[PDB]
Amino acid sequence: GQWDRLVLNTPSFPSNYWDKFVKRKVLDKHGDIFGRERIAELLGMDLAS
Amino acid sequence: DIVGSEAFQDYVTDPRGLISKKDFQKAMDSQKQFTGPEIQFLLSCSEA
Repeated sequence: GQWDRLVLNTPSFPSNYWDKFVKRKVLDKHGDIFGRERIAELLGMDLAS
Repeated sequence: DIVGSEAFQDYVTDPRGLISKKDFQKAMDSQKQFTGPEIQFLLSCSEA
């Protein structure tokens, strides 16, 4: 569990797996409650970009 | 439930633990627990 925190900010997290929008779905699910910008920083993605 | 919410605890500014009226409105609106018409009723019931 501690080791899995390394790929959260990487831009190649959904590699070697069918889905590539998992970060987008996580953002759309948890942003309204835990802070959209906070989740964006946690997942290493830019909503403006 | 809102006391344990980080999105409202961060908005809490007073060292004594007090939360400004406007800040407490914005906290509800961010957490989306209560809708707009309900916001005013909660404001009224709050200890002005």
